[PDB]
Amino acid sequence: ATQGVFTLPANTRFGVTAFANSSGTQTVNVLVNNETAATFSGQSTNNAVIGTQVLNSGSSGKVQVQVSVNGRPSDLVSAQVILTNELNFALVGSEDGTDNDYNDAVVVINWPLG
Amino acid sequence: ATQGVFTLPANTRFGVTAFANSSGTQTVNVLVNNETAATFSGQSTNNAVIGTQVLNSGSSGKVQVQVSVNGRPSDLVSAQVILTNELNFALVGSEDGTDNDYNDAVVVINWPLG
Amino acid sequence: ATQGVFTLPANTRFGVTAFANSSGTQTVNVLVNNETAATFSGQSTNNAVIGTQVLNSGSSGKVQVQVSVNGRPSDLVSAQVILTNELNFALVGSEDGTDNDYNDAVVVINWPLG
Amino acid sequence: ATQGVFTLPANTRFGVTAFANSSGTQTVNVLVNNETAATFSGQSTNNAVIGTQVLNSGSSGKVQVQVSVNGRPSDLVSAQVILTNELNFALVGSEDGTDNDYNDAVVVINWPLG
Amino acid sequence: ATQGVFTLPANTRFGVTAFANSSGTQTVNVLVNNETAATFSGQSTNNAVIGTQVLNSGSSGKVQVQVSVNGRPSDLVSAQVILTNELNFALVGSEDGTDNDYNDAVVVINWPLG
Amino acid sequence: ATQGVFTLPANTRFGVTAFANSSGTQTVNVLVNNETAATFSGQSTNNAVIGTQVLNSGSSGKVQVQVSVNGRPSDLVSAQVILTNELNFALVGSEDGTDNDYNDAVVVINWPLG
Amino acid sequence: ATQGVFTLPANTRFGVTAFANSSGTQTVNVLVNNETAATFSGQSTNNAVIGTQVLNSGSSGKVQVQVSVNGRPSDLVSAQVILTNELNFALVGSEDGTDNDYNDAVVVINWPLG
Amino acid sequence: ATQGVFTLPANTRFGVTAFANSSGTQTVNVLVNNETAATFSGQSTNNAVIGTQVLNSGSSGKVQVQVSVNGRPSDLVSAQVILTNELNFALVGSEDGTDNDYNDAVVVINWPLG
Amino acid sequence: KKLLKLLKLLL
Amino acid sequence: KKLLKLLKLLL
Amino acid sequence: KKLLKLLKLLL
Amino acid sequence: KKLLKLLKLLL
Amino acid sequence: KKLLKLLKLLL
Amino acid sequence: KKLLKLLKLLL
Amino acid sequence: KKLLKLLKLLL
Amino acid sequence: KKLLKLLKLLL
Ligand SMILES: [Ca+2]
Ligand SMILES: [Ca+2]
Ligand SMILES: [Ca+2]
Ligand SMILES: [Ca+2]
Ligand SMILES: [Ca+2]
Ligand SMILES: [Ca+2]
Ligand SMILES: [Ca+2]
Ligand SMILES: [Ca+2]
Ligand SMILES: [Ca+2]
Ligand SMILES: [Ca+2]
Ligand SMILES: [Ca+2]
Ligand SMILES: [Ca+2]
Ligand SMILES: [Ca+2]
Ligand SMILES: [Ca+2]
Ligand SMILES: [Ca+2]
Ligand SMILES: [Ca+2]
Repeated sequence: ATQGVFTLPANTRFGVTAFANSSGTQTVNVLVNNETAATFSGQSTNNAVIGTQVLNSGSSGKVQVQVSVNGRPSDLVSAQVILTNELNFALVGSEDGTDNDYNDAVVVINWPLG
Repeated sequence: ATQGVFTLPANTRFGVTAFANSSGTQTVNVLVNNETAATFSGQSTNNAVIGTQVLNSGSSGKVQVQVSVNGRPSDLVSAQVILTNELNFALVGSEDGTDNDYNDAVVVINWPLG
Repeated sequence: ATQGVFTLPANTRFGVTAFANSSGTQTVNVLVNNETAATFSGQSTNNAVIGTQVLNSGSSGKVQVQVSVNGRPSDLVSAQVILTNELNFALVGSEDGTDNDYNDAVVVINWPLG
Repeated sequence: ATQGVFTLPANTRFGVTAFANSSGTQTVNVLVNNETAATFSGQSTNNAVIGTQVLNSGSSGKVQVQVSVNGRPSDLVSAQVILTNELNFALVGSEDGTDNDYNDAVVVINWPLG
Repeated sequence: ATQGVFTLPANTRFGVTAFANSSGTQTVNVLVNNETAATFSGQSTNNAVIGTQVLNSGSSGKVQVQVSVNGRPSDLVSAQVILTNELNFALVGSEDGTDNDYNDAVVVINWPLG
Repeated sequence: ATQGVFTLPANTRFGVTAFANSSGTQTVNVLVNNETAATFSGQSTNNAVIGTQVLNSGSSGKVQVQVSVNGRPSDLVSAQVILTNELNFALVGSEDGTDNDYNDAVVVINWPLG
Repeated sequence: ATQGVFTLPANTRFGVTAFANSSGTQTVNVLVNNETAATFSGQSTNNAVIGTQVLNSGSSGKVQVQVSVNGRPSDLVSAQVILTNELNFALVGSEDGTDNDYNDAVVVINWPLG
Repeated sequence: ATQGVFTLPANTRFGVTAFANSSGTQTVNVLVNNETAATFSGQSTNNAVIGTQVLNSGSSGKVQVQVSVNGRPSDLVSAQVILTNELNFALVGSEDGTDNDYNDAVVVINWPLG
Repeated sequence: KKLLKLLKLLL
Repeated sequence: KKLLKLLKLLL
Repeated sequence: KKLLKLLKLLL
Repeated sequence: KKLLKLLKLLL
Repeated sequence: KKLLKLLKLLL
Repeated sequence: KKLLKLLKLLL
Repeated sequence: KKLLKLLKLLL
Repeated sequence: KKLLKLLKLLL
């Protein structure tokens, strides 16, 4: 199944934050309406924040997270969870190798803000 | 029901990251072994990271997140989500007032690391 | 925080299924547009299905689950989870006593159908 | 990533329930310790329960859900969610065709029971 | 050894294509079941296609290529190559003179088609 | 293994001819020295020649055949065969779908010419 | 594409011979009608014959060559060539490493015998 | 056309292996640069290996195979096949009588080695 | 559990 | 409703 | 024949 | 923001 | 870690 | 060779 | 086989 | 090119 794609309410600010846990340098691309809106890159094996940003979901509300290492797409896992019918988390894990810890880049999208 | 309490595997490194979305200064306390293991404090209405750190889950794995604003405890909502039976997110929202956006301090715990 | 309330797309068919795990007879009420749309009652300590049915989410999409035992409201916990940006689960647990297993009535709402 | 595999606490009763939403006849296999422990089969486009059962996770705690339609494996999506650090849901959607509603067989695993 | 004879599956369509690389006019005769099925004639020193056609291998599958220049038979070389146990090439070269480039008429037979 | 790459004698004329056997429009790219030297495009289910051309293998002798359909690379199979130590055929088949007849574009390279 | 699979005439004796050119110990398995009919094992960097054997193609004529080193399947390349429409060679190369010489185990099948 | 002559890369090790399938004793002569480098002799109707050796192609790369039975040269068929532009087979069949099975001595040359 | 059921289990 | 398998069979 | 395309052209 | 509290104090 | 993956293969 | 690939990484 | 050529030599 | 027949006539 497709992973890393989320439909947000339109014209809504959201946070996006990426953590790294891998020897490989992670490149996280955040697309809004199928166009790159942010790119994070960094390397850490200790959960360092390689990027955090506030974006707007725009007219489509379509947000997609992609992860690559050395130009190779990582395998993604994702889900969205809603607490008390209002607080939203869109969650992404990614695997760049063979150990299947799926934490090599971890991306958390949260809304609403403010 | 109790919120903000999570049983992790014991003596395991985990990430904890707190975001702020409120006029009030947020104080996030993370308890391990029922003792304060980290405290984050900050103020943002733009989802700024007020703290991110690697902690150890300790001898029982019990991790508790508390949030307060000017000494008053915030009301918490939480859940844990597991992707591909491996990747763990422990999620906390909190409300310091009356609008019930539950984003005033947002806390994300993730494991495994590395 | 409020629990057991979910915003569905309006006028949309959804499944609702209730399971019982308690000595007490559980009464599950499902409200659509603040009015009772279905009521399930039964007793089981073996997770028996006490009701399953297709309902319609109504003009506002607002769906609320209530649980009571001996006329006393049970304490609720809830969340919504979305898989591959399309498959929705709205999940409720409830506690009628002191052991805090929160399974005394378990309610699962799922959509889309068909 | 692997989907439909869940590690439960050992020697623990759990419920497993399957709903069908497809023209195709759904076959749901539930494996415990890599051996078939239950099989449900049925057809419905209206979320009918094709099976519900109580199983024991056994010494390994490994539970795997498989879904097939006339022998062809369906594509699975899954996640586990934990409420108030105690109430567990292991959720599975499955797609047998091309429309990607992933509801063709919906499987819910819940624990604890009793 | 006999050259330019190939056993195809019976009653099967095949392509036959002839190229010319000689001062002399090439006459390529394609026999099926020992009877002429096609004759190509042309002159080129630039590998021009002097014939390309689809034929049927007939009741025995026996296909034979003969090449002559002004009535004199050319010396032939041939082989059949099968890729991934399914894609067949039957190859013929021919020499009408003394330089032994064996390209004076080059014939490629290929099957299956469609 | 890599397929569709051939080392020709350097600075040598060779013929390249492509046949189509598919519902999809075939695009054949012929690279010499890692730069496109010819592109053929056409559609046939009857082995029509979609391109034939004379090229020079250049200083390196490296010739590569690529096949795509609607921008998607086809799976290639290839080999080279030499008759009487002089007459060379470089052979390519390609599969654009699922039936594995590997004839969807068939490419034959031959040398020497003249 | 599938490699190392050949359709022989039914009920026909054939030879199969394997050569080794690698630091790794090669295990060559020859299947007839999908059942192991011969296994060769040995180590050489000088093209030593690690096995030669006469087999019968049986009623199916299906012969498959597999190669592994320390339990890891090698990548195969293969083709069949027919000389004077009667003498058959089924050829296999295999690569157990990164230099892509594809000679690590070389397997030659020839028929007819006698 | 000349058969059994092959141009190898210079100064390259190659394997040469001969099999016998005839009532007659086969004599295989392998010439490098027009000088005998190996001679095999034997008799088998069961595809026995009558010789296998490693030779060097020398500065000229010219290799020639000749087959005689009771002093009478056999009729030869031959071809060279290259897989993944790297693995080379030079193949010879020979006929010492009238049945034209061309297997009476079968010679396989392969390179590279090592 | 009701006290009667608890007493059945305990006793 | 396996319309792709139906199309394959009919066309 | 690429029936995925025809089918979506369908519906 | 506690603006409601402020307005209640002021008015 | 590329280095570690090959070390595990070797040892 | 087993080890010459490791050596290539280290060197 | 040598039978036929023996027979031709002989007869 | 086949010249010998014609060249023979020349002579
Ligand atoms: Ca990893
Ligand atoms: Ca990792
Ligand atoms: Ca608030
Ligand atoms: Ca807020
Ligand atoms: Ca309870
Ligand atoms: Ca209970
Ligand atoms: Ca579906
Ligand atoms: Ca469906
Ligand atoms: Ca010529
Ligand atoms: Ca010529
Ligand atoms: Ca095809
Ligand atoms: Ca085709
Ligand atoms: Ca190798
Ligand atoms: Ca090797
Ligand atoms: Ca013979
Ligand atoms: Ca013989």
